[PDB]
Amino acid sequence: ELRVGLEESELWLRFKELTNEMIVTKNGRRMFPVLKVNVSGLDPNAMYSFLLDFVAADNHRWKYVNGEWVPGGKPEPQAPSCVYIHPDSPNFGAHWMKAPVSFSKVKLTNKLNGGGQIMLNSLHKYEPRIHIVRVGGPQRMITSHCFPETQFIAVTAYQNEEITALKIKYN
Ligand SMILES: CN(C(=O)[C@H]1CC1(C)C)c1cccnc1
Repeated sequence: ELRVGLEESELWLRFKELTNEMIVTKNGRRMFPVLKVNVSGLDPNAMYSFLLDFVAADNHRWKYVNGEWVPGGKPEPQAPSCVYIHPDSPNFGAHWMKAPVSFSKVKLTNKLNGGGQIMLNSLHKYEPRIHIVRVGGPQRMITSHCFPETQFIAVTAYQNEEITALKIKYN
């Protein structure tokens, strides 16, 4: 059975207990912490591409009101985010299983942009998700996995200084 684990869940959970925030910029900002995934149970010899996307966890706009995040009352449907291809893709199962798959080069933006960067809506909550796509073979297959521990709200600047302090402490 294909197994997907989050690396450094210890640390993600500290961020999650505070409500995590990720900066978005017009040019695109890399994530901290970085999503790193442990994968076992692939065919060492089969070909796979890793995809990362961000699910809108709810349909609301969030605001930091008197030291607390609180959702708006006017939900709107959220169009799905674009997919980021891990730059090691396509690659053999052995490649993906020899070390945690690290999405260190994805950039989060608030503006529709050339290529690479993934556009999110500021003040929406997101749940990172990967797709593992078996390619080249006769039988295409997709395995998907969400990471609730890695949920964050997209922000143009940090609101909760406890997040700011954790970000620096651990970078
Ligand atoms: C890098 N790459 C893939 O891994 C393809 C299997 C996909 C569809 C996810 C690719 C290459 C050119 C154009 N699109 C996607």
